[PDB]
Amino acid sequence: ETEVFYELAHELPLPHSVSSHLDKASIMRLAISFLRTHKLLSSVCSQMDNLYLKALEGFIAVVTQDGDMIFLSENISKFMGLTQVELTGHSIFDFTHPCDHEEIRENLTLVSTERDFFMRMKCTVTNRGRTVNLKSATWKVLHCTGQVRVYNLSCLIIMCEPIQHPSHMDIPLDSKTFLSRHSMDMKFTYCDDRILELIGYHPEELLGRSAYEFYHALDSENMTKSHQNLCTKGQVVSGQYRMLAKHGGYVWLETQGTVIYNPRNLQPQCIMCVNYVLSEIEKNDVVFSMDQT
Amino acid sequence: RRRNKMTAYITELSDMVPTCSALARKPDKLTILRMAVSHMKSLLKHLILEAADGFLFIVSCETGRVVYVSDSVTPVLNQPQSEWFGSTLYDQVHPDDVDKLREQLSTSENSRRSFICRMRCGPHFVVVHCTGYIKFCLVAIGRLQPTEFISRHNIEGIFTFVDHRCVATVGYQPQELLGKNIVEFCHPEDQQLLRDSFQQVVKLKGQVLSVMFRFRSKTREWLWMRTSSFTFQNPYSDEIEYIICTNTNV
Ligand SMILES: O=S1(=O)N=C(Nc2ccccc2N2CCCC2)c2c(Cl)cccc21
Repeated sequence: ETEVFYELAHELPLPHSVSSHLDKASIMRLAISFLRTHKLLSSVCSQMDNLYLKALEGFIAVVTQDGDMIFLSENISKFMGLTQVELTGHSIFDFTHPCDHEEIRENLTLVSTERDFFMRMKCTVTNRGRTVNLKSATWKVLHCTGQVRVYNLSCLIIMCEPIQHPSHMDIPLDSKTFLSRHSMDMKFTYCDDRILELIGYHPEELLGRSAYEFYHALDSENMTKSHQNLCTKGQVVSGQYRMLAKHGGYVWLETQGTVIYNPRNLQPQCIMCVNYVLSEIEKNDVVFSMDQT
Repeated sequence: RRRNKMTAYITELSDMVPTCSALARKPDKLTILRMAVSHMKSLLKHLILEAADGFLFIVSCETGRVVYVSDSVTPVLNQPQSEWFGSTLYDQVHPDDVDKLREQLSTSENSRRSFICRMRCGPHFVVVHCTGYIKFCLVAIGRLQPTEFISRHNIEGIFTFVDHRCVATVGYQPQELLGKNIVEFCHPEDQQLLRDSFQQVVKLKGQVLSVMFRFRSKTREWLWMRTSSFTFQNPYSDEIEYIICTNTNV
């Protein structure tokens, strides 16, 4: 009875502090999820766990075709407040924003197997490192990049990385990165000084300008989606895009955009963007826009 | 229901344990649980590689030499472990990324690390997202991820953007087209047709129109050109940002 149910908890890949404390149904759920994850690992594969799990800025999620999160990495707690035992075996739709359930579904199916999306998940931890009850759960945006794999069913194996809020940030900021503030139409309202030392624009001559005029046309589609995502979920990470340099040429960039809300009236105030300069000025002899003259 | 979900959990545990599923009579709850304890007491590097094509590596903070590199560096970069072992990160990275590398490998001020750099694979470089911490050493995982020319115009028709392929399609430098209106390079007969197309693309916001006119080249010959254009709208304010044209010869 209790003693044999207490035995499976010890034998689950969990510490004895958190395993010896769950109910019988949770033990069954975790055991079944672990066995399904092992059955899939036997398919994908034909100590150092601390290094791999600690050096990750996200968590690994193996979700079945029906939405069952049969595997969730431990560090998920560090990023979500909701820990491994409370979420493993449950449906992804029961802990994700309903306005993203259709996209989550159309990413769970199926012949390209690579998947890259943004999804909003329940988060019950604050920036002070203190975990909060599920009733006070915010929506945290997660960039999920992974693959769909058929085995014996289909599974989505993704890495979900949170997008760091520019205010509460704790990562050496490369000198090859600069900050910028925008309105909701992505027009410059503020820029950092380093843009002069990286791209060549003075922060004054960019204010009031539409950022849609300062990047290469070949990226135009790939930016709109970002904006839309940044406007639909409040956070996005763009792809590699070419921003037209000041005196000719362009510079490669990757930008993490975050919608900032006014703390007193809870209205969207502006959009803060951390831009990572990925190269020096390429094709500096070639001019593209009218501002390069 | 509690009994229905618990029974479904038990029968699913029956189906997963092989030595239990091979049985004819489904054993009682006490037996299957003991048979499951015995199955588990008898018995994620690839999960990271499957998810984001990442590989782990430990580099020294002072010299930059690697003190460990996982075998996953071969699937992600087509490079042997012998190519990475005994070498520094500064050799496996684009020359224009060493300054950025130092500012991430410097333990003077710091701890977490996150940066992007181009690593050599196979003179081809691929973009790698490196996330890790300090332990000095850096424990981090690096993961992976001319018949026409495109121009952009204001509503009036002023070149505000021109790609380099124009120098082959019409023979003009990008600076020659920029600042001037597209109808200035149009044959006077077809000029009214070009303004009519620009009148519709704005009126048919989002829709794609197509006009075919004679474009004056730098050699001063009238090259017949189909310009398919459409208005670009801001995803938030729906403001017309510009008019994107793809001017194709003949
Ligand atoms: O002029 S830009 O090259 N275009 C930018 N971004 C941009 C433009 C249009 C649509 C969406 C975006 N983004 C929102 C978040 C991801 C990128 C940009 C930025 Cl955000 C900062 C500096 C310079 C430039």
